[PDB]
Amino acid sequence: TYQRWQFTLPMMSTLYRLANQLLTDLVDDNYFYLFDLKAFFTSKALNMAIPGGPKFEPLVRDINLQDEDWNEFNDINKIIIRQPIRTEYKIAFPYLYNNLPHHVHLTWYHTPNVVFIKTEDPDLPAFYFDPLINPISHREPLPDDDEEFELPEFVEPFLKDTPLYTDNTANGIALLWAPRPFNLRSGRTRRALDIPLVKNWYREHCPAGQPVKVRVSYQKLLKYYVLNALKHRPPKAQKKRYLFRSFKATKFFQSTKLDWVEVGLQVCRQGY
Amino acid sequence: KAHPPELKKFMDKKLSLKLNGGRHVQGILRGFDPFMNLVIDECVEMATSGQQNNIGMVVIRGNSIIMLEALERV
Amino acid sequence: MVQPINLIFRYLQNRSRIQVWLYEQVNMRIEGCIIGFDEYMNLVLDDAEEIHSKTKSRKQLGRIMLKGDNITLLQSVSN
Amino acid sequence: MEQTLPVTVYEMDFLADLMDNSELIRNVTLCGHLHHGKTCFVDCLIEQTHPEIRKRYDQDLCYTDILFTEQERGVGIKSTPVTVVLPDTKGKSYLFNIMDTPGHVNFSDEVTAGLRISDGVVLFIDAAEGVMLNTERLIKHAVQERLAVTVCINKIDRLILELKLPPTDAYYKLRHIVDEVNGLISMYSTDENLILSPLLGNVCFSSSQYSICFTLGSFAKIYADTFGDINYQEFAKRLWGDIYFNPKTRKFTKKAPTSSSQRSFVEFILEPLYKILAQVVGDVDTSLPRTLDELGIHLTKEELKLNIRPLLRLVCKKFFGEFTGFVDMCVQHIPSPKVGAKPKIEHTYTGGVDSDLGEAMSDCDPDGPLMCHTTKMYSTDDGVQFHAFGRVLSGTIHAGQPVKVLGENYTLEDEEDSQICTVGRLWISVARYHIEVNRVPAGNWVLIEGVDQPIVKTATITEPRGNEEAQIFRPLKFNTTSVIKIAVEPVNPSELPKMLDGLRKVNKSYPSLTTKVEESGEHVILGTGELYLDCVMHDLRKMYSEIDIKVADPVVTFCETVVETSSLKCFAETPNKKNKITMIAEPLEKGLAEDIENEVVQITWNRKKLGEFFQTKYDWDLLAARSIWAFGPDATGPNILVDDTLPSEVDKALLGSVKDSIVQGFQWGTREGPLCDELIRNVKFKILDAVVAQEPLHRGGGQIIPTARRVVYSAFLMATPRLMEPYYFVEVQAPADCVSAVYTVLARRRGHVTQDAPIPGSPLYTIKAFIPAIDSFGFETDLRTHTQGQAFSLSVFHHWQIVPGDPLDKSIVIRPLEPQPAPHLAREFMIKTRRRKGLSEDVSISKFFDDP
Amino acid sequence: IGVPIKVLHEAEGHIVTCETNTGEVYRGKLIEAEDNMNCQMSNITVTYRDGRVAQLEQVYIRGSKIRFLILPDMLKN
Amino acid sequence: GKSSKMLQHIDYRMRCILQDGRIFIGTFKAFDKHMNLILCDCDEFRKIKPKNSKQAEREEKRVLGLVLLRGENLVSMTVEGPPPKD
RNA sequence: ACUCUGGUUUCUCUUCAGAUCGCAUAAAUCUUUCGCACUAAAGAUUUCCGUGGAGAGGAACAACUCUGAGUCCAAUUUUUUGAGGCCUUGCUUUGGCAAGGCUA
Repeated sequence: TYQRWQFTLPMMSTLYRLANQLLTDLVDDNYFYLFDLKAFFTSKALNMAIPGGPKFEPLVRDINLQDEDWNEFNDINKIIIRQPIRTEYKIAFPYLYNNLPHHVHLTWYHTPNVVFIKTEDPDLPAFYFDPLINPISHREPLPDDDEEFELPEFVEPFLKDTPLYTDNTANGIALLWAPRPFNLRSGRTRRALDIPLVKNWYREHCPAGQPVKVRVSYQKLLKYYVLNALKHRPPKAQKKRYLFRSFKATKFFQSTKLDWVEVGLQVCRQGY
Repeated sequence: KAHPPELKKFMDKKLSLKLNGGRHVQGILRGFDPFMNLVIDECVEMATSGQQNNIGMVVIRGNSIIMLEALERV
Repeated sequence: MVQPINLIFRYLQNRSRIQVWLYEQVNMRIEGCIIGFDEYMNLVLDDAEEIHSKTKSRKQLGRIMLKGDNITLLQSVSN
Repeated sequence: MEQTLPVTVYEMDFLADLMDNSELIRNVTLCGHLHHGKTCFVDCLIEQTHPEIRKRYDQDLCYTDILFTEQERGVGIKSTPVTVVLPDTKGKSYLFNIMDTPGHVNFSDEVTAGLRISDGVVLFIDAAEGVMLNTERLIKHAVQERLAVTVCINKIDRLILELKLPPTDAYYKLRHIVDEVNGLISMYSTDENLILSPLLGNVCFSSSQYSICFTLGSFAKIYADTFGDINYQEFAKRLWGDIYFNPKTRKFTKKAPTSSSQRSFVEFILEPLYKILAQVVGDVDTSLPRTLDELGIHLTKEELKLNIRPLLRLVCKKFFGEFTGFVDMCVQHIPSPKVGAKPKIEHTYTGGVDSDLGEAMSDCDPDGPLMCHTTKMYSTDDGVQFHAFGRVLSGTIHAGQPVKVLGENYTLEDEEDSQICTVGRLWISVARYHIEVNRVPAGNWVLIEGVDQPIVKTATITEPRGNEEAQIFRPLKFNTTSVIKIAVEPVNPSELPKMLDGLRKVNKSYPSLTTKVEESGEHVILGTGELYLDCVMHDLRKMYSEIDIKVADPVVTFCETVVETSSLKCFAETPNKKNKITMIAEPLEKGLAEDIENEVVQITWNRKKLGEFFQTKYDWDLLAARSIWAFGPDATGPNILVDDTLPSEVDKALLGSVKDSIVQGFQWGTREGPLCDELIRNVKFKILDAVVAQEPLHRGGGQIIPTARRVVYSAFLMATPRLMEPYYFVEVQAPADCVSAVYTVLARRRGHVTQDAPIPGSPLYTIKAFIPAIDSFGFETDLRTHTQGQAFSLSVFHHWQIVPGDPLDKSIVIRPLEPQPAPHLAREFMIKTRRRKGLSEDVSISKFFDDP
Repeated sequence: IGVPIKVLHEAEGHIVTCETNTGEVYRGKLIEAEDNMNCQMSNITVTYRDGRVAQLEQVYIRGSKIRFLILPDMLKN
Repeated sequence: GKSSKMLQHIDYRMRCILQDGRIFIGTFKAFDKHMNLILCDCDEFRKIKPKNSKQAEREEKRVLGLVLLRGENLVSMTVEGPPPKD
């Protein structure tokens, strides 16, 4: 039935190594600040535009600037201006920098930075002080040994025999920070169409120096994603009737096995 | 396991102790052992008639130890 | 930190005449010069004598073996 | 009680009985920097205490984040105190009045609220990030608050799996963290006994992500359970430090033998953890069963088929069992309420510890007068009623009892602030599901229900018909000062009463929040930072007042300041010309303002001590320092009133007859300010001379105070003034590869990067700067956007600096939408403040003067 | 771990009484309830078999002469 | 192998007569290998055990609460009945 | 270480599921919205794309690997004895009981 896919840690490490080219190689989701699904939803709902993100028609019609006439709390001659509040500074704190922020989903504050020194050479040991990590400056009322603090001859560290490093130890510690399919070790075999291999690329910020066409394409893809996300009505409770299994139960259908090319040619002939 | 008695707070402090046979002593705890054997430096035992006799530092076993009362601040 | 075992070992090595009180019986104790001690509190007292405080009598027995359970407290003596 | 509570290891009756005991309650607050792990640690404690509540594999079970804003924003918003019964290392079961305060620098108000309702603080330090700005600030505040401290190290899993430092380097990083914490402590501590060290038993090593809490004693007890016949206390006394273990002699040697023996801690504590974490996270499939058998833990086939992280959490929970080490450390360091009653009474309780009521409170006897104190005022789920929260310093508050809730200003002379209420239906301090109770013994934390009508910010519930000689607990003194201001008005002015009721409710909810209505009719509400005010609005417009409210652009509360000396002698006269006062203004000596504001120079002391502290530290003349009158605007104010009247011309008694009026007028003037209607700081107004009439009908009363205010304004205006703006210290923690971008971002905000430095053991540097708050709005978004989401920053008002220009400069034009240049800031700031406040647009040196 | 030693260790922080084999009943706060029956109290009221009652600032009775102990049963339920 | 002899009288109201001569009647809710018993709602009577006393059934009865009877002075025990619901 | 209901795979049906039913994402109708609606948003509805839960039935090969369940402690501080006897007082259920003072 192909319902569960639980592989060993080295198998998943080899799979991630063979597929690291298509993976974004991120650690902390904080790198997508003000560029997540919640941020896009808040931007669309506020009739604003995140520069790296899409823009849609306003959810609620907004009156013109002249609709108000120099109200006591709206007088330009009283507001001190230091820096212009951009659309990012409003989509980030919707409740403080946007009057009437109706239906404005907030965004998560900065998660702690994932300071994970990724491996670069298999020769080096697993738990080694890499040069990337800043050095620790080595500069305790320890009791004297004149007492009788003697341990039994059977007292030993719990993992004295177990080494502090292993061949799969560094690789295993690498898979902790990885894209979701690599992060897990047991999953369900999803549908082929239900596994977009390029969604993470579009979700990330557009590559630097891209042409206008590429940027517009990325913005349109983000708009489509935000539209499919905001309209994510949970599915209804069906009676679980299988049309294919029903037709199989019907006496007017046979069953066999043939190549996809032959079946495609037969289907083309049948459609003609 | 094999922990000693609570003699760290009462060590070096003048307190009284009750020993078996109706004995009462007063002195400074110079140390303790795991079998209840403690050292009483400058120990004075009070007799039943009322007079007290100073016996100096002595060793008190843990079998006949009734109870100790700290006569100073612990 | 002077423990009781080290003080008992020093009193056994010094050969001084020490007095031990009976456990649960303070009317009669022992007095003598202990030459050594054991792990179960039994010591070898040389010239040991049983002194009863009720009658004021002293009965000497010589080299005796004092058990650790019969002796409750032990103090220092001049003689 | 006929109540309903979730299943727990302990019993509700057992919990109540333990609460009835007075010397077994742990009043602790889990102070810690942002995202240190405090909330997850409380979640682990709850998971142990509540068997039913369990953490989801991916989303941590945040059982201490009740509010929706904290639930979604991620950062903790307010303190959700929990009172639960947990065992200890020895086996005795205590109860802990925990208070999981948030870590955000802007939300330091909740931390300040927590400390006044707790006896000790458990500082949280992240192992990977070390000490942070919030950690140092909380340490300074707690030590200044005179409470016990127990630093614990969390997120060790980051070192063990993410950073992957070797065990020796891990011990080096931990030792550096502890040394930095101790050095920061000693900078503000008084008693040398306030030391922290794993050897001293005031340090815990935890990992909230996997429940890896332990300490020297607890982990030595783990050895004892594994081996047997081991003196856990004495052995743990040799398990930490630079000493090395010698297997040949079976003893720990101070001098390291064999030239290859690591430290004792690394040898016994770090090694196994490393080994087990490497086996679980790197070689689970191959050597998981052998390692589990060696350690003794058995896991079923289902439990060993989990994902790597939940499986690691399960294995660590099995291995370390309960969080006994944390409870043992808290019991060792954080005293019992009876033990710590005297320090609390001496520090926060007013009326003096040596007083009869003070002595009764210090006794901490439930069979005594009721003198409870409620710090925070929580809000019900519906948002209509308020549930005050505090800990009973004495007595026993019970449901249906009539109380006399003394307000924040219910002084002894004027009891007018008192409001005799009837408290009733009070629960216990649970996090996500409160548990009711009939009474509340002295020491526990009680969430009263009904005394919220007069409880604005803080109040002390007393016993009516008795304790007539009582005082109100001293109002909270917050770590930092609020400087941001934001005017708010409803979109539809019809619903203004609803919005103002919601504003009053949110003012009650947030302790440090300040609200007021100025002469221009604006509904200004203050606030510490930016996310603070965002949360305030997200609660105001969606929880309390469901109407839509329009918020103006955020600003910074400017403060006045004099630069030069008084231009001339100002002769101000009271109405009817019965009195003629005269004051000469002069800026205060540098450092004296920060000394008064830090309460170091306390005018509450006697004449001798204040005179000595002024003549020695401030170098003031021994005669000049002996004529101080008041302390400017507040009790701890940056202005000094000095009675500089020459005795040859002014009678001391006659001046004293107007001394109270003069002091009140000076305080009012320093609170108001002559330039932009703002508090005047760093000034020393001295009354050069004064004329006083004889009769109180003609002299003083309602005439001296307005004359005093006019004289103060004239003196502060004649001397060349200058507006001041708040400068907020920012500690951006960014990777060293991106520190250049951090410097570039702060360049465009008129702020200098004070210090850049890398984090010891962490690749990310910690750049520290001081950006003025006026142009700091949105600086976090720019810093985290120009760095592609790889840098986070905080803010706290470190001090105040003079505006670049001059406020009384009529030769500088302004613009409606063009930012004024650097030299044209002070005049623009003054004009825009006087326009926003609706005051007169011109304030000349001859505005309040007598001659005009 | 025994149930009585666990109740003695968890009985710390509250008021309880302990009567010895000779009739000496000490009532007070159990400051130290060790596993070997060593009961250490601070400011305990000790009443002997003769009827005389006194107060001790710090008392410590060993487990060899322990007769019975009455603590609050509210923590057991 | 079973060890149900201590669990059959556990949680029930038992009246045990110790070596000192007193009779403690209470809910035996605690046990141990050293004979240390825990009596919730324990009442100690040293005069005589009331079993159909015509003159009096309670003489010198003192309530203790959570009584902890040490196993060193234990002599014998007797079961009185089951425990209550509360 | 003794035994014990307890095998998985796979096919089919019924029923429930607002849980990210699915780490994927479409279609159609109405409704409101400015047009003058692929190039547009909002609200609802419906059908597909295909799931999870449980139950029921069926045929292949595992029969208990597994798991859940039924199944060495005499010398202080508790369980290998400081143990038995004498006198007085009130009641004597004339056995002795409760307390006090001694020898051990």
